[PDB]
Amino acid sequence: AQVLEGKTMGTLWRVSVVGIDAKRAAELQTKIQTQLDADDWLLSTYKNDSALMRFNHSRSLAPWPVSEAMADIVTSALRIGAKTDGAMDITVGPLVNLWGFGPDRQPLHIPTPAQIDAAKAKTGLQHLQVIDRAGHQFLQKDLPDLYVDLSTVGEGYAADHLARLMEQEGIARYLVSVGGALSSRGMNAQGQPWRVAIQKPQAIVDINGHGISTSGSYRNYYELDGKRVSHVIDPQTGRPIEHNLVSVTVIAPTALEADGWDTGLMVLGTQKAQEVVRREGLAVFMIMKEGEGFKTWMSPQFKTFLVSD
Amino acid sequence: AAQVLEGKTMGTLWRVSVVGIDAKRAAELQTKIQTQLDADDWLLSTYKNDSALMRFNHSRSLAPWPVSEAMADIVTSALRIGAKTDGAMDITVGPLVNLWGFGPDRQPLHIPTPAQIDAAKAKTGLQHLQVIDRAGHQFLQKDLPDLYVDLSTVGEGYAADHLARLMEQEGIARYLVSVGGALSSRGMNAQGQPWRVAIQKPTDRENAVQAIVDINGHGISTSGSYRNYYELDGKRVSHVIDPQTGRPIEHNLVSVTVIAPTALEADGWDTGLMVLGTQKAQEVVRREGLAVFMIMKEGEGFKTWMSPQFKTFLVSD
Ligand SMILES: Cc1cc2nc3c(=O)[nH]c(=O)nc-3n(C[C@H](O)[C@H](O)[C@H](O)COP(=O)(O)OP(=O)(O)OC[C@H]3O[C@@H](n4cnc5c(N)ncnc54)[C@H](O)[C@@H]3O)c2cc1C
Ligand SMILES: Cc1cc2nc3c(=O)[nH]c(=O)nc-3n(C[C@H](O)[C@H](O)[C@H](O)COP(=O)(O)OP(=O)(O)OC[C@H]3O[C@@H](n4cnc5c(N)ncnc54)[C@H](O)[C@@H]3O)c2cc1C
Repeated sequence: AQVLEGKTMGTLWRVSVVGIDAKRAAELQTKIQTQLDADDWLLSTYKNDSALMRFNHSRSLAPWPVSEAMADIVTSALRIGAKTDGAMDITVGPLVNLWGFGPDRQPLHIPTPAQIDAAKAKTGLQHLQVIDRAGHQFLQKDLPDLYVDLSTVGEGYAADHLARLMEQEGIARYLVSVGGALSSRGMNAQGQPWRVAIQKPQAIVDINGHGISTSGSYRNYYELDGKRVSHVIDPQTGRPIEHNLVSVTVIAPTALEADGWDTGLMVLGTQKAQEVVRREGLAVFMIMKEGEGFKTWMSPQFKTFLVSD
Repeated sequence: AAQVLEGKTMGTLWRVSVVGIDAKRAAELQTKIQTQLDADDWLLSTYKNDSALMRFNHSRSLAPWPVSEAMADIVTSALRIGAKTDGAMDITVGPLVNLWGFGPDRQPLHIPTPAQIDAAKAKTGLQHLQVIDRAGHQFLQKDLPDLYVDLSTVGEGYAADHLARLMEQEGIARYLVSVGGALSSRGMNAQGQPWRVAIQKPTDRENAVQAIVDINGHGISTSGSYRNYYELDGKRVSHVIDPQTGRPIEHNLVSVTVIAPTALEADGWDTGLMVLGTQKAQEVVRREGLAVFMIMKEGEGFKTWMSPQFKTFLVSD
């Protein structure tokens, strides 16, 4: 099994494949990096000349020409936005910028309630549109202020796009990983399905043909005996989320959707997250704070992906 | 150990083969497969007036027309294939399909006049249709009231992909699904080997030979029939229309088989390539660069061509 590692999107990517030799794996390293750089140059909020950031810097309310991938990513992210009751909101940009959770200048003082209200007045899923045509795709906003942030959906795409690259290179047996987003196919070098482990206050899943993603870290919470001020923002309040929910793991058809649902479920909190998961029948595992210890919950749909042996 | 299921949908046949479940659950899967295919039929059919597509076609509103997520993505995929085939496969070719009587419509009393053809193809065009995607809502939009969208060459492909999604949904990772000419597969046989899709090659004397491919994780679709050509000693006036001439295609290209990431794309591409013809198709296939197998007529016999990308899918055992 040839393993490859590198850096993309301010984080790490990992690819493992079975079927090719060391020389062919070194050539795959270059092809992977090239594609991930292109995905970075398409979606990054940290690069002013990226395709998204060019759209964000534009004040135009007219249709804004984009690639097929960009249109499909935003479309996918808008749909998750509606299914999470607006919890996962890609227009949360101005709020992200206000608290200084992106590339921009750190706030001199803690944002006032007025500053918070003014910033979320620039947010809204209603304000963004995708227009698909024969040989042309467009993003459209009805508010010049609108600032789109695809951070919670980018790694997921990168992982899924990396899986397709694996396919067109003729490789059927693989594990692809970008950040916390992961996707898998076929058997590893030892004839077993790829081993994705999830930390329990350890469970092993088989997610071949699916995507997995985790938001939050129990491992960090246990070590640091506490939690960062969250970089995940609740669109309803305009403030960082304040929940006892520590970590959320989602198994979905694509890694992009797994990545998107992660944040949405974190925004909703334990009770509302479980309710939407039951209603829409999703594969979700979550860790929450319980006094001085922890409690775990996994949906019936999540249980089906566990490996017994 | 393989459970095999068959039935009818969309005026053609569907086949599903599944490893990993018993007979009692395969029977239950039959019901779930049929229900979903009936729904897909009720979404995409041109032969059913109360279908979602036909409701859009009978509407002359130029404002955004509310459709399902699937409908929006199907059309999005179809328009893109339209552009990448240089307009060859055109989902707005409806009016012309209806004029020649290739759809559900009443058979023409006389052969279409050059003027009738011009008037019909003035109601066609890829630039006349767009898709609008929003949070919680999707829309189709036309700028021409007479526009008629026909998704015949993309429906079976979608149905095959949607069926493959249901297999994953039911926890089945070892399957072969097909609707009409479109097909998709995953995993191993009951004998523990990749699903074997057979593609007919021309016969030399007495030895009938065919190529075997592994298309696991991909979609495959064949347009045209070599066996029918060989037996009948010729082909019928084609139901595939060239949107440029407004006429049935008269090419020596007998059959086209495409392997693509999805069955919908394979379904959409083989019509586009059939419209383009041998030379033009081969040029696109090399530049694109697609996984294609084609059979063309060569006088009394036939010859075959397959792209380098197609050859990678061949099983060498
Ligand atoms: C294309 C791309 C390029 C990147 N480039 C860089 C880089 O150059 N340098 C760098 O340091 N990091 C970069 N990142 C960030 C990268 O994802 C890192 O892995 C990240 O810093 C670590 O993850 P996280 O803990 O911030 O969680 P994340 O997965 O990044 O989630 C937190 C982020 O989600 C967004 N968010 C907050 N609330 C919501 C909401 N309610 N709905 C939707 N989204 C919300 C915010 O932007 C927040 O920063 C990039 C990300 C992408 C997708
Ligand atoms: C959703 C759905 C429902 C159907 N319901 C019925 C039914 O109820 N009864 C029935 O008899 N048949 C029905 N059909 C068709 C059926 O599936 C058969 O497979 C088909 O009639 C036989 O295949 P064919 O030879 O026409 O090839 P096809 O794959 O059907 O391709 C030919 C068809 O494509 C269309 N076409 C022609 N030129 C172009 C062009 N250049 N660009 C794009 N498209 C073009 C035409 O409509 C033509 O009929 C349905 C098809 C679909 C997708």
